[PDB]
Amino acid sequence: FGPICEIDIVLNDGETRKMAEMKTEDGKVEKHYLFYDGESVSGKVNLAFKQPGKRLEHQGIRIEFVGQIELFNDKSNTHEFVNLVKELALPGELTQSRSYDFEFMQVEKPYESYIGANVRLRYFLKVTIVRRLTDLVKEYDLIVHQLATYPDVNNSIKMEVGIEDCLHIEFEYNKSKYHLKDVIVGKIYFLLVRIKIQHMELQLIKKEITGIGPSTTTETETIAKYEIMDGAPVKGESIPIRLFLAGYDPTPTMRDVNKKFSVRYFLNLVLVDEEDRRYFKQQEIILWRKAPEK
Amino acid sequence: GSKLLDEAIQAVKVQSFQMKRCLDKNKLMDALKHASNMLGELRTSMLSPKSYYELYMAISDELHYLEVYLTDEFAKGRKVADLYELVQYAGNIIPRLYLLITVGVVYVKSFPQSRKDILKDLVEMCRGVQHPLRGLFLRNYLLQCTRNILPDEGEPTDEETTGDISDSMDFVLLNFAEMNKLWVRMQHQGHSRDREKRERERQELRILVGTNLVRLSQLEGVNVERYKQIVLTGILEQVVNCRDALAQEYLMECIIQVFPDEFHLQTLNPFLRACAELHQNVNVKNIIIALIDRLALFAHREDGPGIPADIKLFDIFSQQVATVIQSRQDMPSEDVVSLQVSLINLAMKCYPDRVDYVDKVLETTVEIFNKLNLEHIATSSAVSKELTRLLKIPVDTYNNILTVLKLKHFHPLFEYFDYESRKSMSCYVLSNVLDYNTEIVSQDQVDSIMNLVSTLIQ
Amino acid sequence: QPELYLLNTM
Amino acid sequence: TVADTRRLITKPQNLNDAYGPPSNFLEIDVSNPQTVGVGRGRFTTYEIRVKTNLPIFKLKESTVRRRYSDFEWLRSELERESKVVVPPLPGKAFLRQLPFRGDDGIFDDNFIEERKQGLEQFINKVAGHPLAQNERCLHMFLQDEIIDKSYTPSK
Repeated sequence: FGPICEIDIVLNDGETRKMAEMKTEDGKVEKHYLFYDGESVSGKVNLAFKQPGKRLEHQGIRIEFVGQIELFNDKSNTHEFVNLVKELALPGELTQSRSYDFEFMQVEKPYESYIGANVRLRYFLKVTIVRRLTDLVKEYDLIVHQLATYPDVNNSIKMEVGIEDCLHIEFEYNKSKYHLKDVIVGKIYFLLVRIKIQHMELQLIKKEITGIGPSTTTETETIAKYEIMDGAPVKGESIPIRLFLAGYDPTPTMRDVNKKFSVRYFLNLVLVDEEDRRYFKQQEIILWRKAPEK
Repeated sequence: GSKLLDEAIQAVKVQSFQMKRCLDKNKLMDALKHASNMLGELRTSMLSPKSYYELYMAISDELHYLEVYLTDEFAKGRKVADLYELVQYAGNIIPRLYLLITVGVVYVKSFPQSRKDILKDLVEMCRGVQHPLRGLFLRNYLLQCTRNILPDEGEPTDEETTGDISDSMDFVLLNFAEMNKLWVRMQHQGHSRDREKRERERQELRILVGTNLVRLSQLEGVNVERYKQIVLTGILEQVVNCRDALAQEYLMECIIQVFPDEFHLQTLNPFLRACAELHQNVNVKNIIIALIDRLALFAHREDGPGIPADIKLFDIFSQQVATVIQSRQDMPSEDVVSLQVSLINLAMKCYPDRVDYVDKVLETTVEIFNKLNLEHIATSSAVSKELTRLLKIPVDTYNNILTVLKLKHFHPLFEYFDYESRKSMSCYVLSNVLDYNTEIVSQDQVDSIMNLVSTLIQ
Repeated sequence: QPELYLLNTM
Repeated sequence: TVADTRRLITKPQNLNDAYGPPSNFLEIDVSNPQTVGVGRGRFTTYEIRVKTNLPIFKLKESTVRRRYSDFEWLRSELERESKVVVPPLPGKAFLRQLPFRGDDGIFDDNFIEERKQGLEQFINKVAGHPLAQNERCLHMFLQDEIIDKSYTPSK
């Protein structure tokens, strides 16, 4: 036999509209349409009727725009932060194929789409033909990006750290907030060096924190290891840093999204001595998706 | 074992084969991924300096096929976007900087507007490598890649180019100062019982640091006043302050070799005040003699200006040599006399006419021998070897040997010889007076010949 | 396995 | 503009710091193994020769004689006060003390050589460690001619 009916969604601007990509599990890359907070979603629900002769008895057809946050792949732990409905058909029949117009006016999309370890945030259109025992359901995924402008305050990070009477350094990164294709311009200045340093590197670390209160799970992933020194410095030596963030394709910093999860980035500076002992200093940086002019 | 070297060169030839393969297909990012792998081999500490040098030469050859590929590709209109940025994505700093430097010089050729900034950038970003061996070779690769593209004065008049001779002098003087810092640091890396091995290892690498000085002299726009004020002032600041005998001795002699005699004449008192500061273990004698020998060859070279009359060489050198010797704590007596030889040799080739000068060195030599409360000097002693060679130069070099007999302080130096050397030296002079025939001898010179006979028989 | 020491502010 | 050449501006390095010798010099050699006693008393001692320029070490050069028990005492003291994960010693080989083996037992040369390297391995790790250099036991071990086990652990 097969299926009696097949649901297909086609957006009104399905030719001109820009798409975007998403890294899922095992290195797979999906491509869905791109949307922005405030935009209207509109199109056609097209029902292909497959079994000619037969009839489809339903108790109503609808389409939903859905934005939600899924935790630990646990269906019971899904949380919808946006839900809009358009009833397309009353209870009735379908003998042949038919389409239905829909439009969701100026749709609020407060958060950016994200697929992590213990968290997913996704938007989609869900068409539902309601039947007596089992609904025909079709999901249709969308990407939402949250944009921002150049920040009001952006101070350089500058810090004197060390181990007492062994190593003193002063590191400086040129900003606190870097856009996704920005550049870490910085320097490491050595004030006291009484250990034997083999090499030094800057690392980019992405923490994904899930849960509420004492319920807290942090998933850490070391996105970049970037060597910046090779060999022993002496005091008074300055080492330059120029690390292009474009190379590693990170997400924006996302802080307490719906009071459910965070995603934060850190600059972990690490020096390594001759006996492989490892001295470090972590510093949070905010990432943000820059709005291109237009 | 020494396998490490061949295993590495094997791997280099593998990755450079797959590199050029991709350069044939125009798969540039795939080419650079192999170029990076190749460059990976320069990260090793396991090779000695000679081995590393061989590996570097292998990898520098392959990098040229890449460099020329890009240069032509850019020159034919098809210029790769963000290529400068892209090579910096590399995780390891050694591949990153060799690629950055390679891509830098392509950009300077292809975009003359960005020359000043890129050169300034490439020398600055090399601060990344603090490891003496690997850093030296990187900073050398910087110097050799940039050779043809550094600013100068005999350049095409393209009024969209950036940077001038001043930036070229800063560029190399900075690279010099960093390479000399790395090369002197090599003294204290490793275990304390391999001191002789290190100083051997450093010696092999001395040419790398010296190349910076060579490059500065190849700049057409380095005139004498820039040499006075910028280049030599620059070099001397590192030389006196490195406080390292090996470096000081090499670099000072390296100055003399590399820069023209015109520059040396305008910088003699600066140069010789620097000699007086050097570390005690430096052979200062060799530096001074090397200079004098180069100014001697400059005197006898015709179709060239010669030595200006305002530059009073003899008065400068006599006075400085005496100050430089004063600065030493234990200079051998033979070495002090080795200098008196070159002072004579200078006065002979720079002022043949002025015999009074030749006698003033001899007069000063007497004062030296007299000042030193000297026990009888054997013919086997090195002092006697030098005093013999000193006195033999006027006798061997003058046309008329009568002129030697006219010297007032030539004979008084015979007092300080052995009995054996008086007999030998008296014979040697009198022998020459017969071998070339004698004219009638003047009053002062009649007296001289009998004084020579008296020391021969008694 | 490999020692990790946090650098303190001065 | 065709290349992003941004760096932060640097302070020129003072020429004394740039050329003058580095301040992280520390090498410890374990050498010259020697029997001390006769018969059942016998044990091997080693020379622990230190060279440094770190201010914390109260002698720039030192030489002392140490026993493998001393190395165990150092490691044991560091495990209590220091809160440093201390590296391993090359190992107490008890059954080597047993009589009528097919080798010279505790005084076998392939043993003493291999142990000697392990102690050098151990002491250079421990002595290079920052948190370890504070503790009084390490200096006591390297630079006092005899260890005073009845001591109050300081620093």
